[PDB]
Parts: sequence; structure tokens; C-alpha cells
Amino acid sequence: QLLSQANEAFVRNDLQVAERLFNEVIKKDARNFAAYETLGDIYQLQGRLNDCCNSWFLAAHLNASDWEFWKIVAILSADLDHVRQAIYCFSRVISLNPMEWESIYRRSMLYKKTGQLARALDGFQRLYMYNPYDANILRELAILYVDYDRIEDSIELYMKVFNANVERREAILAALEINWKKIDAKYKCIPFDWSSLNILAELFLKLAVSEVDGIKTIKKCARWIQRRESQTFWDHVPDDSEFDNRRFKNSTFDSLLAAEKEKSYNIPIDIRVRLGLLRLNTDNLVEALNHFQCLYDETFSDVADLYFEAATALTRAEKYKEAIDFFTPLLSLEEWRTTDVFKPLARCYKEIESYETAKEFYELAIKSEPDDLDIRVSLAEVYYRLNDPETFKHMLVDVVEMRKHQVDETDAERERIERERRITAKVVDKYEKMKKFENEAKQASIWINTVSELVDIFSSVKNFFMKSRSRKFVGILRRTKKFNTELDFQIERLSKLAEGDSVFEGPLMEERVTLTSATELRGLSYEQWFELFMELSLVIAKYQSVEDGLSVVETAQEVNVFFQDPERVKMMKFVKLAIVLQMDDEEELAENLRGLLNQFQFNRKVLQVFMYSLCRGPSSLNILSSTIQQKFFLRQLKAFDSCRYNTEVNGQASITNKEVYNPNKKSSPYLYYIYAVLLYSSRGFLSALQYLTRLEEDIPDDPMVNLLMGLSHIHRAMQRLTAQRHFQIFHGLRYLYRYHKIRKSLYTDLEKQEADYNLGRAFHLIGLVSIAIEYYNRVLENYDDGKLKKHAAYNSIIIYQQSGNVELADHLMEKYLSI
Amino acid sequence: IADEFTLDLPRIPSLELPLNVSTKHSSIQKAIKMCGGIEKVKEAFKEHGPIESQHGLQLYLNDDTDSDGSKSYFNEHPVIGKRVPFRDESVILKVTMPKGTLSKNNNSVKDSIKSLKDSNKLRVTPVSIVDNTIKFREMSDFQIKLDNVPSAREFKSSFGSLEWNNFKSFVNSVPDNDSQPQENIGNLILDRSVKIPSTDFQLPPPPKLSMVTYIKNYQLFVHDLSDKTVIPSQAHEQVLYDFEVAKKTKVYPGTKSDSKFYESLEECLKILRELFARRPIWVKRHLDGIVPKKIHHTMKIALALISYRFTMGPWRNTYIKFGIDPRSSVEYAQYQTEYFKIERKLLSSPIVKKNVPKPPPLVFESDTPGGIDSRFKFDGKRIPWYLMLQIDLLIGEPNIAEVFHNVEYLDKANELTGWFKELDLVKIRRIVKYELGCMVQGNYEYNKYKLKYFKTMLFGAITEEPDDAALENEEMDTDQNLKVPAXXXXXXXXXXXXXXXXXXXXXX
Amino acid sequence: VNTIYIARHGYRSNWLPEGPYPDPLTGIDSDVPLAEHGVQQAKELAHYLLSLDNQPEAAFASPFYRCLETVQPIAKLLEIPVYLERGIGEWYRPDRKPVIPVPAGYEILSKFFPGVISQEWDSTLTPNEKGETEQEMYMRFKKFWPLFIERVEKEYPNVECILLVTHAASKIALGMSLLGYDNPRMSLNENGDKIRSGSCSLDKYEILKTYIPFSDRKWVLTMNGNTEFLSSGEEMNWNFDCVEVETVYISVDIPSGNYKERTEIAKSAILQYSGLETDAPLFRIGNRLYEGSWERLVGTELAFPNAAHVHKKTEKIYRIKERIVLSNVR
Repeated sequence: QLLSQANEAFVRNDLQVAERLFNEVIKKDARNFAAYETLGDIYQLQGRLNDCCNSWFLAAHLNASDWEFWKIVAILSADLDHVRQAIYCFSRVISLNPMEWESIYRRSMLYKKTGQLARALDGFQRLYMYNPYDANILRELAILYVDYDRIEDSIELYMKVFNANVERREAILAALEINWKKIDAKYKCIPFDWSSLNILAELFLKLAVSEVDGIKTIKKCARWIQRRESQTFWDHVPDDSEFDNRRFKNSTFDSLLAAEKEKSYNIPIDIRVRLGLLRLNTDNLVEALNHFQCLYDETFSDVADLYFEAATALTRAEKYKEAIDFFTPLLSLEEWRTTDVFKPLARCYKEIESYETAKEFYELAIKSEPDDLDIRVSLAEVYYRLNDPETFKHMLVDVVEMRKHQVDETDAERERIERERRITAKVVDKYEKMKKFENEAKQASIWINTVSELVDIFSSVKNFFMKSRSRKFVGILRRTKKFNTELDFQIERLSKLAEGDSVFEGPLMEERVTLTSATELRGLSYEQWFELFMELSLVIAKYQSVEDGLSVVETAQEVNVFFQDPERVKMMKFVKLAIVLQMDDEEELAENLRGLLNQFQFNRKVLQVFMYSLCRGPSSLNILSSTIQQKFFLRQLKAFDSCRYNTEVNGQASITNKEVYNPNKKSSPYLYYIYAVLLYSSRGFLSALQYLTRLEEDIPDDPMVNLLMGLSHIHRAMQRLTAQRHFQIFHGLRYLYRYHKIRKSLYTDLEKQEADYNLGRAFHLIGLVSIAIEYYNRVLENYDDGKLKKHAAYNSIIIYQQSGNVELADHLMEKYLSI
Repeated sequence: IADEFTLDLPRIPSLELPLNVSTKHSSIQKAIKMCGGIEKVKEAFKEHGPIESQHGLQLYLNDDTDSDGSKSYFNEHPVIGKRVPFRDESVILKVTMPKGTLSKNNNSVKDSIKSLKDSNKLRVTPVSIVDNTIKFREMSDFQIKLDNVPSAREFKSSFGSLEWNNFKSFVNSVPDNDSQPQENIGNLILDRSVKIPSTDFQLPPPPKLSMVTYIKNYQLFVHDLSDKTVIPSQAHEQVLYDFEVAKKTKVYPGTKSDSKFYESLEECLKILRELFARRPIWVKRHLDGIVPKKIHHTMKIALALISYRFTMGPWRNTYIKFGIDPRSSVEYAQYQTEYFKIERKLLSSPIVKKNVPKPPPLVFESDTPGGIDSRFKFDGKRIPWYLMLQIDLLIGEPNIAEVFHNVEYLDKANELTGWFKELDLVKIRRIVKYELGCMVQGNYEYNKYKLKYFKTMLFGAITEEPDDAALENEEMDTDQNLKVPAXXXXXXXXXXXXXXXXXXXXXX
Repeated sequence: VNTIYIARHGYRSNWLPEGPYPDPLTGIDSDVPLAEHGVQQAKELAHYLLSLDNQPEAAFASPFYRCLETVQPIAKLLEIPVYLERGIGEWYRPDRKPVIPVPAGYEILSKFFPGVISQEWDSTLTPNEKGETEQEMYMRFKKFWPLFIERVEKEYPNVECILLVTHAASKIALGMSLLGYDNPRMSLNENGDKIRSGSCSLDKYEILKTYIPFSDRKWVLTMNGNTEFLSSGEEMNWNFDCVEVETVYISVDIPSGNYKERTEIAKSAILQYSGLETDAPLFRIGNRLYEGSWERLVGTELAFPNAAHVHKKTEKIYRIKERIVLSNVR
């Protein structure tokens, strides 16, 4: 071609003015990248960048192996906000080499800008896998898992950094016997500092289900920093004694070196406040404040976004007194003086019965957004709580007309005796209509309705609660379903608040009224009301949601007539326990049991409620196996010995019952038994025998003592590593063979079946499997009750799978474990 | 080779039951009901972390409700099934065939496909992938029947049924102050229908019961420190018989003549007789530093015909010469026992496991010739090797001395706190808890104001339970068997025990 | 563009037994909306796609009102654009008695579907307003693919997977034309197995293993009308000839012979089976080849497809009693 002569005659460039002739060669040949490169190159010199990237894009497809050229035109395109054209150019690079880690970063960052994050995330796992030790890849990879709500996988991304930072420091301190080049080649990691701990705190809040286990992880990362990883004992104290001035009052911190005390015990406030938000979702107000009271020492303007994020949490958690302390300082600043401070602040002053102070903060919020009526209806409510109905009616016409404009486009003494008269007739007849009558699940819902229509008359009196009723509890009373919307409900409610009265939920929304008598509020008499709360709590727990009945009893514990009187606070502690059994959560059951055992000391009915409540499951094993319970009953078990043995003046400071009567000074076989279960459940088979053997001296013909004794030896034997192991299993079987001889002989023919199973189950434990099936074939063949047969066929099947006798494991499963 | 199918599919969980669930939708929902319900099956797949940071499902094989709403057999001790880690992903295929082909072909898919080999109606398509499974590899636990226990009948009908009509009768029945904790609970119950035996005591079960060349010794033990109890003053009927013949024929029946057990015994026996004359109360762990290695095996037999040991009281687990009742004189007050424990579970640090010195050997040589070491003794430094230690050893510490040298002794021995008041003993115990907790951390400085408040008191890291090093040495002392050197029938014959083999034969 | 999904609109209202009470909201003839059951289908197609890996990245619906209702929740859930494409409208024979309807544009449908629809995409081709016979239909779908993809691969070079929400007659011609058959009413391979075009079905066309122009590419069908995500199965299938059965599940395990390391599937794999009749079937899974052995399991294995791992940019249980254990032969 002659153009091969003409073009490089024009590549004598030297002033870049012959570009018109290059424009001809790309028209004549239209295949030489040399023409498009230079025509694009000279555009870079004149500065016509949008014309440069075009020519290099046409040029790239002609010689598509030079992955250095796709990149230099790709990055140019991203600079000129042509992202879709850039992602292609990067994608051509990665096909030519999948081991270029700058383009995967620049490409994946553009996927985010485009909205197809799934291809971005795929780029970062590999970019993180082949370079785990760069923070920028870590920081952007953890944003994307958060965009998928994969937060638990983002925490294990920052935590596997921490677990590498730890093993580095342990190797440094051990390798002092220095070679930086030898530890860096083996232990290389991203530095963990206060910043990465700050992000890590944000994730536990967004996760919002592992509150207490996440606090302990923040504190381990806070004591590792500051060089205090050796103070492991803070992992076991409950409530944030470290990082506060309460650490001086600890038995162990007072014992440390004189040099370990001066290390730093101060968190930056951006992390401390997050801990208070963890404790608040845990429903631990006290430690939340102890974190937020540290927010007052910092300079005001530097933490104003934390005054708000703390108060906003306390306001959403119904803590209306504590939140005002954190909103009101912000009013010193003008940039915070808008509705998002006022409207959460004004309802706080409303629930605290400071109405004349809240009248302003509503009247200020409307000036910013008059088009809102959440404020107008509440600010109308305040004019009724104040004795000024004249302005109240003029605010009702303003709001309802304001709503009708929006849906189209889409005698003070005589006032209440006349109400008390008709409300007492309503509550007494509705109660008599509830007694003469009552499927057993539709008779409940019709019953719960005509009782929730009574409990709304008692709880709405406001002389009984030092706080407002929970939204969780009014939600159980708003379940009558006649409402349309939570704000519409107020309007059809407030419209009748004017002068008249009629049937509607929330009678007058609340009101303090003169009680004028004890033993009567309405025609009911304070022992007909308490029987409703307790009977309403259980029925809702049995047929309806269990978590709703628990709100009825937690609300009955704060009525100022019930907990003031004993013999009512007793029942609410039991009724609340009966429901907590059905929550299936560990760490409030224990809070209820320890609440009973402190009141009811040495009582035998409660110690059985303790262990019948804990009769199955790992949620119950973790309670008994806990050290907190092992310290408690030991404290009650030394107190029992003090009551019987001391001839001294000291029988106080733990003794709550002064009525114990034991002239022969016998022990209690229950406290020895409950306490041995804790040590058995803690794999403490030596300590348990120290207490169970004291029972075998006292109650030898009790089966459950001879069973635990037989298992405490069998289990202890398999710990030992000497020839006394064999003598200790034979010493266990003798207590199992008399367990057998007892249940077989002295009980009926259902416990006679138990004893065969638990013996066969013992020979499986010690591996004498050929004997185990012999006892299992007795519970299947020689007895009629079939509830233990499917536990025996379960364990026989396992024997046969291991022995390959699947021919017979199919026969048992089809007969007993069928369904 | 054939038609294609994509495998970018839902990655779903599975649940490999050990049960023969049928195809019916009533049969499946019952098997979900056993495992807690469909809402609790799903949160078992959505849980991460190592074991017991995740607890799996609870297969209740006998899940059914009585008429009162209570769980029939409310103590079932379920089978726990946990997520298998590192599962090999498996595809599942929807095999589709005409209605009625399973019934005529043994209800098997292996053969059904073989019957209609060339039909156009067989459609076989993958529908999902299984990346996660729960399966039940563990085994069922020991089971207890509480149907005729009347307290469980009262619990089950109140806390299980949540019926308020009989809940109220329960709570009004618990006495706010119980006057007889020491007695059986058959008196507080008002059912009286089932007639529990009088010696059952209604002890409820725990939540997890499954948690995975010789001589017989005859030492005496004293089980109760009542004002009535008798103390041994003569050894034992059998040991004296085994030992009196050992004097004439020098074999000590139960041994070979070549073991020299008896010649080792006398050379140990004359040692102890000198010691108990010098110090009548002892711990065996102090005697290990005195008797040589060659005659230590026979010491556990010489103590039996020289000494007894209480199983409780102030003189708990010490060997005491015969005829010596420590409640008879106050001079046996400095020998009474005190225990201490270091909680590794709370002090889980490297600072601790170097400062706590390692235990003794089974037998050693005493740095103090012919006596207790300075390493069992507590003197404000050097945590002793063995933390059960008598009052006679603490007094080397100055602050515990001037407490000890100002005590007022009781006129009559208390069954706990001994001759000492409760005050003057916690005054001793709390100092030692403070000093050990400090020297574990390596402090050794001892602030004087806290250490002075105790001495003038009038009225946790370290704890006073018996240490595991002690309990492991108590069992080796209470074991009635010792070494002398310095398949239903086969298993029944292999044991050959005097009791274990007796009852084992009766039950077969 | 390496991957394509195609899906049918859903359950119309006129298919109700009580009859067609609703009116076309747009005013065009036969532009009928969906029933409430057809809306529950389209949500179930969203939660299914949302459980996949190669989720679609753009949606090309037909202008008819019911195809927009189908893709509306798919757009909200996956957060993708929705473009109108008139070239995938219905096939109307010229003998329609009342009228041959032409559907609405953007300005009418944006009022009912605010924000969802994106108006960047002008239609590449318009069906004949007079109506078109069957031979004219299929050549129209021969023209559609080269012109459509080439306008996707230059206005959106980054999009590699797409969804098309269309009708039955189109859905079966879009498939055959893509796979390269001569007329649409023939069977795929030889066995009378047409494309299953049930209500709210889902097809899948992956490219058969530098970048090359469209017409030189080779595609394969890898789903052929999945309706398992539906709570009611395929309702109203249609094929060009229109102008008892039981299901059981079996697992296919792939066990490793190593300590605590798990096999995996690449989320883009392909499966072929053969010898399923006999005792030793052979499966290919991706590039690797296996040989199986039937093994019933004691007990059962219950799988929960409603418990699937949804990704999401912020009732039915499978009773298994038999199993196949695969071993490496490659």
C-alpha cells in the first residue's frame, strides 16, 4: 500500500498540525492502530480527551493482546465518567491475564458505581485472598457484605485480622531470646488499632442479636491494645468495671503489680458510646448511662453527634427522663435546633408530665414542617391535659381539615362522677358477663378481648405507674382491631374527648383521678383485678404469643398497689417464671430463679422448681454448669451449716428465715443434691462424690443418688490414666445394680422399664455393647408402655449400623421410630 | 453424553433425621414439631461458630401434649443434632413419573426408572443444591420417669399447663419460711393419690446425665462429728489378723515372699510411730517427703493400723493417731485443716501458670531433714506446692501470727470453725486469700492498710474449696486397693468381682 | 452477553373461572391485568432469582401491561432497570376479529409503574401492525437477536446477563431461533420434548464452551421451564399445536476422601446424566466425570427450599429417602 509511505511521511509531526491527513488514512485503510494511536495521541496534546479515548478504543480491538494498552485507555475512560466503556476495557485485560490486581480493584469499584455489586464482591474475595494484608481491600470488601446484610461474615473478616495481630505479639514477646526479618516473613498482618475497633463496634449494632457476646469482644480488643491482654479476668465480671473508676473496688485488680495499674484504662468516646448502645439493647439502662455520663467530659462541639445518637436511642427505648439530659445541651448550638431534636424532645416532656414545657417544643417544631400532623395531634392532646378545652376544639378543626385535604389526593367535679357512674356499670357487667360464661381456642380469644377491655380501664389510671405504659403492652390492648391507623385512632379518639363519652379503647387516653377508697377502684376490689393480670398473662402465653403475656406481668410488677403488698409480688415472680420457661432464652430464666432463691431461703418447693425448670436442654445445662450458680448454692450451703452448728451470736447477714428447726442437726439432702448436679454438670466428678456420698449415708434407698454415684465413678474412671480405672467402674456398677434392684422391686411397672434402659445405656457408655442390646430387648419385648421403646430402638440402631447389621436396623425404625 | 442442566441453583439446608418420615404432609410437620417447629429449625441453620457457640436442635421423640396442654414426658433429655462442618455439597434431583409406578414396584426409585426405561414421561431435573445439613450423630441420654412422683404432677399441672386455677393453689402452698428443709417433701404435698415411697425424697433429675498383685486395704473413716460418735482406739479386726500372722510367717498374706512387703512395712512402721508421737495429726502429702521411695508403697497400709481420718469437720482429711479425740483438748486447734484453691478458669493467663509452682512428685526427699518442708509452709512469699494446709503452717507469716496470738478459744469444739471463733478464722482466711492472689500476679508488695483492716476487723480470685490436686489425692487414699510391686458370660467371668460379678450373674 | 433468562408473564385474570371482571387499565384491547394469583407467582420468581448467583442485570419486558406487573417486583427486589422492548410482543394472526392490538408506550405505563421503567431504550423492531402469520413470526425473531444483542453490547458493554419477560408464542420462538432451528414447532432433540412454556416459567440460555460476534456463537438450553419455585406448578402451558404424574426426590452426594475439606460446585457448572436406568450411572458435573452407586439411607433427609440463602442488595419440604454416591473416574 502507498499509504504506508504517506503516513510515516506525516509522522514527522514536530508541531501536530497534519492531523487531517491521519484522518484520511483511517478512512482509506481504517485498520492501522498506528493511525488511531497517534490521532488519539495528538488529541492528548491539544487536550481533546473525549476524542482521545474514542480513538484508542477503536485502536484497541485491532491488536487485542496488548493488555498494557487496554488499561491506559480504560483508566482514561473512568476519568471521563464513561464507566460502562471502562468496565469492558478492564474486562478485556482480566481475560488476557487473571493475575492483575489493579484492574480488578478499579473494575470492581466501578461495578458499585453501576449498581451490580455481585460482580464487585466476586472481585474482592479473590483480591483479598491473594493479598489478605492490604487495608484498602479489607475496607471495601467489608462494605459490600454490609450491603447484603452479611454482617456476621464481615465481623469474622475483622476478627481474623485481630487473631493474626495477637499471634504476632505473642511471637515477638517470645522471640526476645530480635529478628524483624524472620517474624515479618512468618507473621505479617494489617495493624489493628483504635480505628478498626471503631468499625467493629458499628457491626454489632447493625447485627443486633449478639449484644452481650459482642461487648466482650470489644473489651478484649480494647485491653489487647493498651497492652493488657494478660488481664483475662475482666472477661468474667458482668458489667464494665474496667474502663471506669469502679475498677479500684475489685478484689483482683487491687492485687496486680504496681506497674500494671498505670497502663491506660480509657476508651475513645466514639467506641464507648457504642458500648452504651449495646447495653441498652440488652435492656441494661444502668451501664448505658455509665458510658454516656462519660460523654460530658469531652469538648461539647466534638461529640455533638453522640449526644444525639445516645438520646435518640434512649427515646426509642422509652427512657424519656434520661434522654432529656442529652437533648437539652444540644440547644446551645443553632445547627442542632431543628425538628429532629425538638419532636423527640417534646414527647419526652409529655411522658414526664411536663406539659407546659412541651407546649413550646411542639409549637416550635410546627414552624419548620407545618405539613406534618404527628405534632399537631399530639400538640392538641396537650391542650386537653391542660385545663383549656377552648383552644382544644379549635386545634381539632385545624388538624382534621388538614387531613381531609390530604386523603382526597392521597363542671370539673360533675364531669367525672357522671363518667365514673357509667364506667363502673360497664366494667362490672362486662366482668359478670365474663363469669357466667367461661373449642378452647376460640373461647379464649373472645375471653381475652372482654378482659383486655377491662385491663385498659385499670392500667389507664396513671396514679399507679411511675412511667408510661409500654408500647408493647398497649399494642396488646390495641389488638381489638377496630382502629384504622395509629394516628387515625387518635383523631377518632380525640373527637370524642371534646365534651361527650362513648365506647372506645383508651378511656380518656389516661388520667389521674382521686381514688377516694382502698379495696375498690371500680366495683372490682384489687383482688379481682390482680386475678385478671395473672390469668391474662398465662392465657395469652398459652394460646397466643408467649412474648405478649410476659408484658402483662412485667407491667403488673409496677402498679404501686401490687408490689407494695406481699403475697402478690410473690405470685408475679412465679407467673413470670412460668412464662420465661417458654421464652427459650438462657440469661433471663436465671435472673428469675436467682430472684426466688434469695427470697425463699432453704425452701423445698422452690429448689424443685429450680431443677424441674432445668430438667432438659443445653440452655439449662449452661445455667447449672455456670460458675455463678456454683458460688450461689455454696453460699446457701454454708449458711445452712451456720444455722444448725453455730452456738455463737452470729446467725445473720445471710439468714432470711428464722424458723428452721433441726434438733438432730441433719443436713438438707436437697442443697447437697442441687449442688452436686452443678459439679456433675461441670464435669466435676470428684467434687460431686464428696457431697453425694454424704447423701448415701443419709438416704441410701433413694434411686437418683445411686444413679449419679454410679455415673460419677464411671465418668471419673474414664478420666484417669492408671489401673485403678477398672476398680472404679466396678465400684460404679454396684450403685447401678441397686438402682436396678430398687426400681424393679419397690415401684410399679413403668419405672421398672426405666431401669432396664438406663442399665443398657450404661453398658453402651463403657463399650460393653453386646450386653446393652440385651437390656434394650427387654424394654421392647417385656413391657407395654412405648415411650422408652423409641429411645431404646434409637440406641440399638446405632449399635447395628456400626456392626453393619442394617438388615435389622430397618426393622426397628419401621416399627418404633415410624410415624 | 446427554442433555444439559444448569447448577446455579438455590443452595438450601437439609435435615437428615434418623426417623422413617413418610410422604404425607401430616407426617412431615410432626417431625418438624419434634425438632421445635419450623421457626426453630431455620435458626439452627443460621448459626455460626465452634461448638456451644452454636447449640443445635432438640429431637424430642415423644413430643405430644396431654389434654391440659402440658408436655407429656416433659423431661425427655433430647437428642442433640449439630451442623456437620465442611459438608460436601450434594445436588437433589426431581424425578417425575406417572402416578402409581412406586406402588407396583416396591416403592423404590432405583427400580421404577428401570421399569419405564424408554418412556417419554420420565423427567429428571436438578432443583436445588444442599450445602448445609443437620444430622444426629450423638446418642440418646439416660432417661427418668416422673409420672408417679407427686411433686412433678404438681409442677406439670401448674408450670406446664399454665392453668391459673391450680397455679394459685401451688403458690399459696410454698411456705414463705420453710421450717424443715432437712425432711422429706411428702408432707408439703396435698395430692396423696400416688403413694410415693417414704425413702424416695423426690430428687429431680439433671439435664444431662451422659457427659462423654493387689491388696485390699481396710482403713477406718469417721463419717460424722456428732457429740455421740465414737472414735477408733484399736486398728481393725482384719488388718490386725493379716498383720499378726505377718509377724510369724513373714509373707503378709496376699503377697509373694519375694516382694519384701513386710520388711518394707516395719521400716516404715517404726518411722510413723515416731512421727505421730512428735506430731499426732498429719497429711499424707507431708509424709511423702520423709519415707524413702523403697517403702512408700506400704505406707498406705501402715496408716490404717496407726491412724484414722475424718471425712468432715475442722480436722477434715487428716490422719490422726488412735485414742486422740481432737475435740477433747484445745491443743489440737493449731492442727485443724484449711483449704485454698486458685481459679484457673478466672485466672486464665500466662502470668499465673509460671508463678504457681508445680506440684510435688508422688514421693520426694525433704529439704528439711525428717520433717515438713519449707515449701508446704506459707510465709508471705513462695506459694506453697500444696494448698490444703494446717493452721500450724500459716503462723510463719507475721500478720497471721499476731492474729493467732490474740485469739480467744471456744470452750466447746464447734463442728465447724473448730476451737476458733468464726471471726478469728476468717481474719486468717481472708489474709491468705489476699496474699496468694497478689503473689500469683507477682506483686509481693502488700499494701498495709488493707492488711491491717483485717487484723482489727470485727464483722474472687482465690477460693477456699479443696484444690483439684487435693481431691485427686483423697481418692488415691480412700481407694481400698493398692499395687504391691515397688459375651454376656465372658464379660461376667472377666470381671470376677465379689459384688460386680455377683449381681451381674443374677441379672442373667 | 454470555447468559439469558426468558420468562412468561403470569396468570391472567380472564383465566379465572368466574370470568374477566377487570378491565384493561391502559384502554388497549386485550391488555388485561393479572389476577392476585399471578402476582404471587411473580414474587416467587423474584425470591428464586434472588437465591441464585448469576442474577440478571437488566430486564427487557414487553409493553403489555401484565408483563410489566410480572417484572415490577423482580426490579424492586433485584434493583435492576426495566426497559420496554416492543419486538417481543405477542404473535397475532391476521384473523383477529375485534382488533389486532398494539400496546402502549412509556408515557401511559410510567403512570402506573412510576420510577421502575427506564426510557433510554428505544425498541429495535416493531411487529407488523396488520398481524403476521407463523412464518413471518419466526424470521422476525431471527432478526431480533443480532440487532438486539448488538445494541446491548454497545450501549451496555458491561451487562453479561439479562432477563426477558414475554409471552408464550414469543418465548418458544425466542428459544428455537437462538438455538438455531428451522421452524419453532419442532421438538428440541428428537423426543417430542418441546419447550415448556407454563405460566411464569423460566428458561435459561448459556453460551456453549477472544470475544466473537453474536451469529457465530452457540447456545444451549439449561432450564427448559422451571416451575418448582411455584407453589402450584405449571398451570396453562401453550405450544404451537394448540392454536397423572408424581414427583420424588433423590440426592447425589459427592464425598471427598480427605480430612475436613469440602467439595464445591462452581455456581456456573453443567450436569449431564446417563445410565440412570442401571446400577452404575455416570454423571458429568462441569469438567469432571463420575460413576454412581445407588444407596438407600436409613431414615430421611428433609430439605427446605424456602430456607435458601438470599443475597439481596439491601411451606414445601422435600422428603428424600434414596441417594447416589459418586466416585471420581476422570
